[PDB]
Amino acid sequence: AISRTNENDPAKHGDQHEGQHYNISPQDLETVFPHGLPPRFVMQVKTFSEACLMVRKPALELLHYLKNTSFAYPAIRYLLYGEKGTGKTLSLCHVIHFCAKQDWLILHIPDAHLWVKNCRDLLQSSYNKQRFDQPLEASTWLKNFKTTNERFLNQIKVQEKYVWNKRESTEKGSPLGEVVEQGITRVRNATDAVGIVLKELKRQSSLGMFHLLVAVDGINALWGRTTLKREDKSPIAPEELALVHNLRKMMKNDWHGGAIVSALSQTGSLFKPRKAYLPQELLGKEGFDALDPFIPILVSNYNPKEFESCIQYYLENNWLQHEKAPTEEGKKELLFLSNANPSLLERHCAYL
Amino acid sequence: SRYSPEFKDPLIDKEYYRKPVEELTEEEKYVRELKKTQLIKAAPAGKTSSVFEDPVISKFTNMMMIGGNKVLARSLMIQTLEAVKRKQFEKYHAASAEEQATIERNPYTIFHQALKNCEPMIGLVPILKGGRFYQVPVPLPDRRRRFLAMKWMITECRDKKHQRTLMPEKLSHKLLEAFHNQGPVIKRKHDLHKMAEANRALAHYRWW
Amino acid sequence: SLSEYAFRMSRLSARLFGEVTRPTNSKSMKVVKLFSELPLAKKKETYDWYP
Amino acid sequence: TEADMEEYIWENSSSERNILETLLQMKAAEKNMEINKEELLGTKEIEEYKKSVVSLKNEEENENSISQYKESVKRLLNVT
Amino acid sequence: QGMAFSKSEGKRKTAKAEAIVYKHGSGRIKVNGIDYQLYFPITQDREQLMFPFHFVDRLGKHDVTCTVSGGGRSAQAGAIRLAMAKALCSFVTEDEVEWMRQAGLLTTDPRVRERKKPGQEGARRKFTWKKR
Amino acid sequence: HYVDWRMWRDVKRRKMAYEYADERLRINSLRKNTILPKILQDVADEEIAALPRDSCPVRIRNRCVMTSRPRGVKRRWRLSRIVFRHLADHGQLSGIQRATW
Ligand SMILES: Nc1ncnc2c1ncn2[C@@H]1O[C@H](COP(=O)(O)OP(=O)(O)OP(=O)(O)O)[C@@H](O)[C@H]1O
Ligand SMILES: Nc1nc2c(ncn2[C@@H]2O[C@H](COP(=O)(O)OP(=O)(O)O)[C@@H](O)[C@H]2O)c(=O)[nH]1
Ligand SMILES: [Mg+2]
Ligand SMILES: [Mg+2]
Repeated sequence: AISRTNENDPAKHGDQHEGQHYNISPQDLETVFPHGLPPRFVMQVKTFSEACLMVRKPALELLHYLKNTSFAYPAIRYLLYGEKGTGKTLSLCHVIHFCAKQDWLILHIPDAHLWVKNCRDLLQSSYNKQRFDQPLEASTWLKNFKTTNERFLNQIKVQEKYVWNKRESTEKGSPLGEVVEQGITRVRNATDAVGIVLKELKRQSSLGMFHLLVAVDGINALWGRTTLKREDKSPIAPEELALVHNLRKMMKNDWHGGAIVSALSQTGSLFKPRKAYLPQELLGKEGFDALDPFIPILVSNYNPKEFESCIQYYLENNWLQHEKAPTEEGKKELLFLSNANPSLLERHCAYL
Repeated sequence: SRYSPEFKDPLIDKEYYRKPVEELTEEEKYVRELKKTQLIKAAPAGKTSSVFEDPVISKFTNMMMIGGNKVLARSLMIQTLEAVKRKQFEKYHAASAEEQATIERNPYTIFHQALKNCEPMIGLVPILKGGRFYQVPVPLPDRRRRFLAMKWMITECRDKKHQRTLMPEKLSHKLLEAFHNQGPVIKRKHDLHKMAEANRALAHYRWW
Repeated sequence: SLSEYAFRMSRLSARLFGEVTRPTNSKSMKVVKLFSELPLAKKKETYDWYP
Repeated sequence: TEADMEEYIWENSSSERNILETLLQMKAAEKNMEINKEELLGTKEIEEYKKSVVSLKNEEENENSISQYKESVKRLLNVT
Repeated sequence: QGMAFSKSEGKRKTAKAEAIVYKHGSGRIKVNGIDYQLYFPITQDREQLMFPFHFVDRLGKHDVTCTVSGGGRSAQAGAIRLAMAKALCSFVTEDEVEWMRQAGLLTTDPRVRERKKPGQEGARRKFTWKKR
Repeated sequence: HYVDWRMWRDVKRRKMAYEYADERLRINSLRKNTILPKILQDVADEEIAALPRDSCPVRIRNRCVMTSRPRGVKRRWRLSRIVFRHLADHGQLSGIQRATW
């Protein structure tokens, strides 16, 4: 009631809906978010059998910016930042849902930290002998990309011939889905296929064929360090990974026709202290220079209204099973123990 | 201990202190004034006044702690309470409107009852009589029943039979069985009950 | 790695403060240490240990 | 080199280079031929932006210097 | 600025805390210049800071600025608990102070690490005894 | 008049080791680098291996100065634990007491 909004169109959300939960339909959830949703938020969808996202000011601000986007100008970079667990990822998801219902082409990188960390199969790129390719990481992403942008994957057609190997090759003019299918099928060409997909969407959005959203969660991974090591145990730089090298190019505002929304994350990062959350703190010198100029959007803890609306939404699902939680003294403790942090609250309520 | 025998234990109960003075009996009133003169031990870092405080969960958490690692012991505990709640929400959502009335989704109710179904009513005390030991049936104090129920549940979950099952998974499964009077911890209670009934003729060996 | 300026600066500071200026490996810096103190046998506690 | 300097200088930096290219792209988008670098990088706005990035790079980063940098960039790029 | 506060000290093992409790506030605790939720990521630690204010029904009514040093995280939480409870005694009634004393909230915990003794393994632990 | 012949053999070792310390230092320095030619360092090896064995400082033993004990000596006082305690227990070592805590 007081925690839910009937407005399920992410394009008609205004300040009047702040604090209220809007329902992401199972259709959009399966299509727009086959990846990228917070793990603890994917658990909650299962147990409540519905995905309801709170309309908050961080996302509201972005929607505003992305409604007044001048597609003639270069791509604006927006950067969500905030302390751990404040809702940066679900703010970014709110936005993605918006653009997907506006028929933008979505280029969602679920978590970029995965690309600099825990890589089993690290092959030397054939296209460039100085770089490494990540078939597993590259293949996984392509499948999800295909899910989200299946309608547009045929209409879009390559503008150049890409030779996979001696035998196979994509010929100019063929549909883009064919390039994605090569990567999905031959994971040896998955990294090279991802490079081509990025190379085309950037080039063709400037031509005005579609609007492009580049949404990179955990963007601070691209200019940091990796835990990947060579055969001789020497550390590999993010510049050397073919998959990171190509995504870096998507972050420059030298293309137009879309927007670049990103979110920072210390969770899952490499070589960053627990409490680092400010943009230059997490990006470093190299990373900050690569995004200058960008518009920082702050995400913070629930304000008293947001906090109350969350509790009511948990009570409304009978999630708060303890006998004292509905009480006002129960709420005071939830509030204290979390400091209104969205993540601490959710984690605390998953057993109370 | 570093406390002298003079220090008394703290009573951490909000409502106890916020009870109307008139309701206090003459005896209850006196003890309340006596404590105004007594030294009180510092409240330990475990129990607080919170409304969510449960002494049975706290004891169960400590009984599964290894080497002072209470952050890990409690994380397992809350992951178990969460796994139980999620298993009971899946079962409730897939149940018919008639069955739904039955299904308990409160994990604290389930945990509390799950352990109460494992507590034994009688035990066995080895009594050395005539150079031979006899498992004599004896009544058990309530503390010992509640200890045994928790200890049997934890020892069952820590058995190596379970291959690569995480403790929150194992324990939530075992707690749900015991909630329905099933499983190997309920069985261990019955085997104890059967032993004691079989040796009911030896109960005269007890001298207390 | 050090930039040429950073390198040429630390060599200038070393000349000023009287530290080794030539690039020297750790094995050869023992020569400096050897002559930077007294030999153990020359220290008073050693050669004058007994009354 | 820039790596050796212990003080950030905005002149001949990335942010100087980047904000230059960004505005030229914005002008080309409007089909304007006013491409004088000195004209572009002279406005009072570029100065406030320059203050913010140098303030970020040289003193402690806090949510106040981030908010200040935001209003500068938000104003150069015509984001309302 | 004319704001009322009391400040007190607390000590737990090798940790020492100083708390400034403001007569009026929102529930903001700032340990060593950091929010209490970020200084103490462990819940049990945050539950110890709640304890003083919850017991007297004053969660969300005061601001706290504390500093703590020494010990480990949980001994720091218990030193801050004691420092905050003591400073909070100025803003509650004398009956509420007594109840806080009888809840054990106002006592210095004397339990501190005991020395190892020679010829033993630990403070109490003995080396294996060999009958034969 | 030293406590025994083992002390007397250490008295001589300490004295000889002192006599040759400068020579030993100089020769080590030659052979303790990568700068010099190996044919020269090899000569140095031979040279220092030819100095009397009792000039080698590792052969000095810190014996109790009072009783000649080769182990159990506190180095600040050069005394064995038996001798140290005897003076400490009678009150004759300035500022040293039994520790209790
Ligand atoms: N807008 C929202 N609607 C509903 N729940 C939310 C919202 N924002 C946060 N939450 C809850 O709080 C949790 C915050 O996690 P989330 O991934 O959104 O944050 P984050 O800032 O990206 O985190 P991290 O610092 O770990 O990267 C979510 O899992 C969900 O439980
Ligand atoms: N196998 C293969 N991969 C390509 C080809 N063209 C681009 N890619 C991939 O996509 C990325 C695009 O890089 P880019 O330098 O912009 O390609 P270019 O425009 O041909 O120079 C490359 O790093 C490759 O991983 C091609 O012809 N064959
Ligand atoms: Mg995140
Ligand atoms: Mg021990």
